[PDB]
Amino acid sequence: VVIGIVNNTVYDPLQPELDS
Amino acid sequence: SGWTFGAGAALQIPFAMQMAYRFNGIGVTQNVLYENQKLIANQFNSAIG
Ligand SMILES: *[C@@H]1O[C@H](CO)[C@@H](O[C@@H]2O[C@H](CO)[C@@H](O)[C@H](O)[C@H]2NC(C)=O)[C@H](O)[C@H]1NC(C)=O
Ligand SMILES: *[C@@H]1O[C@H](CO)[C@@H](O)[C@H](O)[C@H]1NC(C)=O
Repeated sequence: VVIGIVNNTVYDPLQPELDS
Repeated sequence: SGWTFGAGAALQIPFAMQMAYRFNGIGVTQNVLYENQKLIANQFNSAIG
Protein backbone atom coordinates (compact mmCIF):
# COMPACT_ATOMS: atom_id res chain seq x y z
CA VAL A 1 0.00 0.00 0.00
CA VAL A 2 2.85 2.45 0.78
CA ILE A 3 4.12 4.52 -2.14
CA GLY A 4 7.91 4.62 -2.33
CA ILE A 5 8.61 2.01 0.37
CA VAL A 6 12.12 0.53 0.65
CA ASN A 7 13.55 -2.74 1.96
CA ASN A 8 15.79 -3.17 5.01
CA THR A 9 16.11 -5.55 7.95
CA VAL A 10 14.51 -4.42 11.22
CA TYR A 11 16.50 -5.48 14.28
CA ASP A 12 14.69 -7.30 17.10
CA PRO A 13 16.19 -6.86 20.61
CA LEU A 14 14.39 -10.03 21.76
CA GLN A 15 16.06 -12.24 19.13
CA PRO A 16 19.59 -12.42 20.68
CA GLU A 17 18.08 -13.45 24.02
CA LEU A 18 16.07 -16.32 22.52
CA ASP A 19 19.13 -17.16 20.40
CA SER A 20 21.37 -17.21 23.49
CA SER B 1 10.81 22.57 3.01
CA GLY B 2 7.74 22.64 5.28
CA TRP B 3 7.99 24.71 8.45
CA THR B 4 11.80 24.59 8.33
CA PHE B 5 12.25 27.69 6.16
CA GLY B 6 10.66 29.64 9.00
CA ALA B 7 13.10 28.36 11.61
CA GLY B 8 16.12 28.38 9.31
CA ALA B 9 17.95 27.37 6.12
CA ALA B 10 14.86 25.71 4.58
CA LEU B 11 15.76 22.03 4.92
CA GLN B 12 14.31 20.25 1.90
CA ILE B 13 11.96 17.31 2.47
CA PRO B 14 9.77 15.24 0.09
CA PHE B 15 6.28 16.70 0.15
CA ALA B 16 4.54 13.39 0.86
CA MET B 17 6.60 13.09 4.05
CA GLN B 18 6.02 16.64 5.32
CA MET B 19 2.28 16.14 4.86
CA ALA B 20 2.60 12.98 6.96
CA TYR B 21 4.27 15.15 9.60
CA ARG B 22 1.29 17.50 9.38
CA PHE B 23 -0.93 14.47 10.01
CA ASN B 24 1.37 13.29 12.81
CA GLY B 25 1.16 16.79 14.31
CA ILE B 26 -2.64 16.55 14.61
CA GLY B 27 -2.59 13.12 16.27
CA VAL B 28 -3.37 11.11 13.13
CA THR B 29 -0.64 8.52 12.78
CA GLN B 30 1.58 9.18 9.77
CA ASN B 31 0.76 5.80 8.19
CA VAL B 32 -2.71 7.23 7.50
CA LEU B 33 -1.11 9.56 4.96
CA TYR B 34 1.13 6.99 3.25
CA GLU B 35 -1.70 4.44 3.02
CA ASN B 36 -4.38 6.88 1.81
CA GLN B 37 -2.01 9.16 -0.14
CA LYS B 38 -3.85 8.88 -3.47
CA LEU B 39 -7.19 9.67 -1.81
CA ILE B 40 -5.76 12.61 0.16
CA ALA B 41 -4.06 14.02 -2.94
CA ASN B 42 -7.26 13.61 -4.98
CA GLN B 43 -9.24 15.32 -2.20
CA PHE B 44 -6.80 18.25 -2.14
CA ASN B 45 -6.87 18.63 -5.94
CA SER B 46 -10.68 18.57 -5.86
CA ALA B 47 -10.78 21.19 -3.08
CA ILE B 48 -8.53 23.56 -5.04
CA GLY B 49 -10.94 22.86 -7.88
C1 LIG C 1 11.32 -5.77 -1.34
O1 LIG C 1 11.36 -7.19 -1.12
C2 LIG C 1 10.29 -7.93 -1.72
C3 LIG C 1 10.44 -9.36 -1.25
O2 LIG C 1 10.44 -9.44 0.17
C4 LIG C 1 10.39 -7.78 -3.23
O3 LIG C 1 9.30 -8.49 -3.81
C5 LIG C 1 9.73 -9.37 -4.86
O4 LIG C 1 9.94 -8.66 -6.09
C6 LIG C 1 10.32 -9.47 -7.21
C7 LIG C 1 10.54 -8.54 -8.38
O5 LIG C 1 11.74 -7.79 -8.22
C8 LIG C 1 9.24 -10.52 -7.48
O6 LIG C 1 9.65 -11.36 -8.56
C9 LIG C 1 9.01 -11.35 -6.23
O7 LIG C 1 7.94 -12.27 -6.45
C10 LIG C 1 8.66 -10.44 -5.05
N1 LIG C 1 8.48 -11.23 -3.84
C11 LIG C 1 7.44 -11.10 -3.03
C12 LIG C 1 7.42 -11.99 -1.82
O8 LIG C 1 6.54 -10.28 -3.24
C13 LIG C 1 10.29 -6.31 -3.60
O9 LIG C 1 10.46 -6.15 -5.00
C14 LIG C 1 11.34 -5.47 -2.86
N2 LIG C 1 11.13 -4.06 -3.12
C15 LIG C 1 12.12 -3.17 -3.22
C16 LIG C 1 11.71 -1.75 -3.49
O10 LIG C 1 13.30 -3.49 -3.09
C1 LIG D 1 11.33 9.71 -7.73
O1 LIG D 1 11.72 10.35 -8.98
C2 LIG D 1 12.35 9.49 -9.93
C3 LIG D 1 12.76 10.36 -11.10
O2 LIG D 1 13.77 11.28 -10.73
C4 LIG D 1 11.40 8.38 -10.32
O3 LIG D 1 12.02 7.52 -11.27
C5 LIG D 1 11.01 7.59 -9.08
O4 LIG D 1 10.08 6.57 -9.41
C6 LIG D 1 10.41 8.51 -8.02
N1 LIG D 1 10.13 7.77 -6.80
C7 LIG D 1 9.14 8.08 -5.96
C8 LIG D 1 9.01 7.21 -4.74
O5 LIG D 1 8.39 9.03 -6.16
